[PDB]
Amino acid sequence: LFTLKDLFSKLQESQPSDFPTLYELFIPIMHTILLIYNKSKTYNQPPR
Amino acid sequence: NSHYEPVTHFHWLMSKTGSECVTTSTDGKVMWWDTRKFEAGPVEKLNIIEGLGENEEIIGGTALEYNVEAGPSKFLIGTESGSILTANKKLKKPVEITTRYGLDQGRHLGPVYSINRSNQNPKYFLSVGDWSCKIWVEDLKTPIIRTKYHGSYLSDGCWSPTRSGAFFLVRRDGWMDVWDYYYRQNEIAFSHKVSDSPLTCIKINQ
Amino acid sequence: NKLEKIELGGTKGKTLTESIAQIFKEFEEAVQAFTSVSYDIMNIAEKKFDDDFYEFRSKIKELERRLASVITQGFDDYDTIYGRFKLLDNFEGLLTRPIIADELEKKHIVLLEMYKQDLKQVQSIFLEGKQFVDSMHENAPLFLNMPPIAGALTWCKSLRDRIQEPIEKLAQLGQGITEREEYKDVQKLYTSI
Amino acid sequence: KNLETIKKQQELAKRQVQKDMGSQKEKWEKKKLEMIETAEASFHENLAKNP
Repeated sequence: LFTLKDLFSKLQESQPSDFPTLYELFIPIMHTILLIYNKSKTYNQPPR
Repeated sequence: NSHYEPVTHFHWLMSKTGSECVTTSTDGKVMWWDTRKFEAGPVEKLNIIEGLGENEEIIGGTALEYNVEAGPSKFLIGTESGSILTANKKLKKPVEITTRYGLDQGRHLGPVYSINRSNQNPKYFLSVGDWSCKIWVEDLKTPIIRTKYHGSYLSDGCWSPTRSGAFFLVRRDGWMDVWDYYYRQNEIAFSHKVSDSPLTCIKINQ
Repeated sequence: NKLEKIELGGTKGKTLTESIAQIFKEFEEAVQAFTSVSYDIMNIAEKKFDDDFYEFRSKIKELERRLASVITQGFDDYDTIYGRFKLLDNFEGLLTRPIIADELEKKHIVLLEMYKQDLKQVQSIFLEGKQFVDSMHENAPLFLNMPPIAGALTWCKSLRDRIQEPIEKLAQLGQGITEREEYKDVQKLYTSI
Repeated sequence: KNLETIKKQQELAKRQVQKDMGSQKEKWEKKKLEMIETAEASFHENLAKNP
């Protein structure tokens, strides 16, 4: 669901601009995933 | 009423019922005179200010170029500094310095001595200044072609009336070299030593 | 595209331009092959485009090789530091990276050698001229008629202006031509004069 | 004539670098990125809270 929100911030894109803003937006999106592994802890297939 | 210092150039304007003479000399002034009526000094007096704007410096003109193809409207003048200024006579206003030649990249190391234009093509005129004479087009501030460098200085260079391609320059080393662009642009067609004494000027018959 | 616009008009003319025109056309012909782009469209999955690129890579090298030859011929033809420098300015944005760049290094040493002759010629002319100016002898270096003491300063300025015109252009050259020992030796000669 | 146009481009080239590139340009971008990261961190905590 968290990844789905991230996907919406990408799926919504009309293929106009985005990269000049998405590149800046990529670092925070990557950071949320880092946080996600720690919160779950017992998450199965983490490497997968 | 005569302009101060020695006369630099004296030419006859052919576009008149009565012959008229235009004189450019070392006081930084340029005057047009009437042979029939000398009267009280020259009819037109112009000072060769350089750079316009608010900075005005008077520089003596060492060369005056006038041609029938160019006509009475355009007069070619070469200053002591090395820049070339064109003055256009107007009925409405007494004198206008319409074009400044080589103000930035065409400035000669030494004062321009001879300014001439090929009889075959009026648009192309070559000015002989210091070590190497240069050729400039009518609407370009910079010189179209710069030819080599020469021993001592070139006192005078004149285009051949019969052939546009070859122009002759006489050096101050007593050596006269003919430049022909029809065959080789890179080197002098031939070099001849007229005399040990320096050659002050060269004139070609028409 | 920039190469087609270039109009050097130096030394030999038209034949050099015709060769340059053919090279520009050659590039257009390559674009027509690549320009048609049947299928392709930069597909990551399709490797057909990569094969076309290699064929296109050879065509650019052929275009660059011809440019190096024409550029080298033009530099020799001008025979003057000012004339050769003007050609470099026209092709300043036309250098094809490493292909053309290797030719440029050879051109830079030759240009430096030419300035050595001008510096020596000015110096030799200066020494002969200097003795006449001091004694105010006839057929002196000062142009036409001018104050003799005032004229010497003006004459010095004309010689000085000729010597320093190349230095501003020389500082323009990239790739550390300054590091070259030959370039440094010429600079020492210029400072002494 | 072509050389003058090429000369004009060089003058423009100095202006493009002076205008487009400024001192500590990256630092200003980094500060904006840090603000976005802090906002994202707050949103992620809220997302974690709903389940």
